[PDB]
Amino acid sequence: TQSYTNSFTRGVYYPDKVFRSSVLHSTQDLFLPFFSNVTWFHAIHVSGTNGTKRFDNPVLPFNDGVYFASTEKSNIIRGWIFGTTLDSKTQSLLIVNNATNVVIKVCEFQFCNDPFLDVYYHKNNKSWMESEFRVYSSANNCTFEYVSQPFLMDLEGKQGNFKNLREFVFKNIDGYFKIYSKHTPINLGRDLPQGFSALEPLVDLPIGINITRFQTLLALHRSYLTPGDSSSGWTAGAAAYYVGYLQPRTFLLKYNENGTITDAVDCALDPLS
Amino acid sequence: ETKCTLKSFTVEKGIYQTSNFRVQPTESIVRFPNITNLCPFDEVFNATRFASVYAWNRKRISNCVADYSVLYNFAPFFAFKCYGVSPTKLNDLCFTNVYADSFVIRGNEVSQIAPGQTGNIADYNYKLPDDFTGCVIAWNSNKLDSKVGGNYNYLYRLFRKSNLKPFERDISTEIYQAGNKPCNGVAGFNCYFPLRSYGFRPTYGVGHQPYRVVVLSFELLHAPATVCGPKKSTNLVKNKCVNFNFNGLTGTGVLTESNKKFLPFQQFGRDIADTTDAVRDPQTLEILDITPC
Amino acid sequence: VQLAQSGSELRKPGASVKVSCDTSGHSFTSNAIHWVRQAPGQGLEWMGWINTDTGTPTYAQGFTGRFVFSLDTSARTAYLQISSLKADDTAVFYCARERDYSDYFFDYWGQGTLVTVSS
Amino acid sequence: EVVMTQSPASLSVSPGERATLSCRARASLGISTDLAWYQQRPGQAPRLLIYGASTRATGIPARFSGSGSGTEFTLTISSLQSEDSAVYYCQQYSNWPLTFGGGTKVEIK
Repeated sequence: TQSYTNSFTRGVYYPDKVFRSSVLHSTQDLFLPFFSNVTWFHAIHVSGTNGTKRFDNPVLPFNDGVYFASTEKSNIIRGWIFGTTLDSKTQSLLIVNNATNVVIKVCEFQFCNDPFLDVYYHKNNKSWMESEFRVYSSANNCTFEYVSQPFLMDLEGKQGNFKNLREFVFKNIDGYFKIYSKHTPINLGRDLPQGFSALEPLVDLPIGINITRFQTLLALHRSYLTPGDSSSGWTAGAAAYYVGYLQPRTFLLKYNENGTITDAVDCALDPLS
Repeated sequence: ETKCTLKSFTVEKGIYQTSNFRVQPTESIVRFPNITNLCPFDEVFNATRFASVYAWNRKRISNCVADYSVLYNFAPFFAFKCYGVSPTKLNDLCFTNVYADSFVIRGNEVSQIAPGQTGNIADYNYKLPDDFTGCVIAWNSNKLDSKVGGNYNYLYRLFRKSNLKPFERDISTEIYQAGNKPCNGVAGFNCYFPLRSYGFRPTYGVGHQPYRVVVLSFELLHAPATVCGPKKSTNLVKNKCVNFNFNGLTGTGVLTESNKKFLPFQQFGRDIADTTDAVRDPQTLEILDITPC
Repeated sequence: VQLAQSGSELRKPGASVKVSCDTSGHSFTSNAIHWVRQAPGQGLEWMGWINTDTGTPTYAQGFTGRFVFSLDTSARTAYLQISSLKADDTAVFYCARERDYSDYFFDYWGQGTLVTVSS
Repeated sequence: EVVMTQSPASLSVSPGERATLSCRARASLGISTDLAWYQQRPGQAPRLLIYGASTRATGIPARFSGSGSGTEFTLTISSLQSEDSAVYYCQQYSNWPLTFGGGTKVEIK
């Protein structure tokens, strides 16, 4: 299941940790171009008595930073895997989130077979699901760990129509890893709401390596919201799994009198712009 | 002054613009970077049990703030030998990593603990590189590490294949082959057990009494700092013209207060002319307000 | 386990109290004998010890100056002396002895001595 | 120094049920299972029950069983009886500011 949709005005973060107020600043950094198309990748694996082969985690190149967004309940998407070959002949990252912790390490991981699934895949009657683990098969010489407070958190919403859309953007230059996160409320009817929101720096990590590969670790132990179709080319669907690529563009932000960013303009989209 | 700025002894009537009028500052205040967690040095300096000289620990200590002024009372050391840095300036130095190790030896081989030495302990037990930097700390521990009847809690190897590499520990257990007869194991003639045991006793004088030595290893690599010094100097000023030694401003103003609702993770203010107008306060986290004379 | 100490005593405030501990009943492979003070309604507070066969006392942060550690001529029994008694300084004193050398767990303990500072 | 913490301050459960006494010490680098457990009946002196990690002293009943390593330690006593109504203390002999815990008062219903 694949589909395409526009990314109007999302994917902007605070450039630097310096404060400004009521000024028009111009910067130059990797950014998501305005009014670009983002591909949706969906997962279909439910029911125990009946089912079909999942193959629901496509692997993406991760060429010079990506933009991530997804709408879920609390923990459906977990962790991210990087590397270049994801085999025993190369190093690979193992960013994994836990109940109240985050585990990040780099090592010579040999095999990553499958997330452990009971094949029950039925949350409509019994929805007790946890403790899958066993992603990687073996380790090697490595003494790097980042056991820390978990990054993504669930925001409580009542009376319906109160869901949070996550936004993570990943940067890897000069041997360092950068993560910007921000939780955007109000996801009533629009899959990609129009408006403006800004991401904030969260963590830095000196990894290095020449990462050119990206894997997703969606927990298929008990999933939901699984429509399906033969959509291909340029159509619309439902995936709750958004991917966008960054380009080195030039922006111009309108800082408010409160110090926050309200408006922005892409310097290479429109001759008016 | 008017004559001096015109280079003449006669000035016709009129109005002239002499030099500038400026209020000179006074006093001075200093700060330290935003690191608060203190280093737990009491485990290494004071431990109830010590491993053997061959079982010396190679532990890693970092991610804290080291207070070297408090360890003077933690042990009766008097030597405090240092090689690549002055003993007095170990506080205002920032280091990415701190090395700590401790083991028990005999007193006669304490002076041998130094770069460029060879022999009983400098080749079979403990070796250090030629470009070592840091400090060496040692003290007497006879009254708490010796037994009158005999103390066999510490073992030392004396037969080895060769001189082991520096910064490494050899914990092999085998019977050294010191003869043509095959030293399969156990014991026997020409097959000696290298793990001879200490016999620390109060009868021993200087040289044979059990002592304790600790050495701290640093390296001034171009890596980001993790552990640094403290020190406070002046607390704060509210309405005066004072100099600054802050966490990246080094300004000079009459900084009183900032009542703006500043964003949490934003410290340095700017304006339309790219001028710093705000300072993160290391203690109360209260943003200040740069203002010139 | 059941070492013998002195009996209960009553002392006027500001005076000195004599406390003893019988230890020669068994054989101990230790050079240290310890003393423990318990508050009437609170938890334990470690006080210190004296080096057996050496006579070197070891005091704590708040148990020095007025607390006196001493030994006997035969270096078998331990004694505890407290001076400048106050009304709130009343407590029950215990005598403890460890089992093994370089092992600092109090395997053997005294019977206990209670003193009262009142009128 | 180390201010040794013991929680909860007091427990009173029905006899015959295991009671876990949390004994956590503020040791940054750990204690390496250098823990000792003492039970103090009112009146007589405290009596040592467990020395080291889990092993008990000679003559100590098997009911008093403890565990722990580094920072987190827990003591469990099986089949509490009326003679076990006392105050339990734990000590860490790692460095040499020898100090004990706050003391947990165990009461028999």
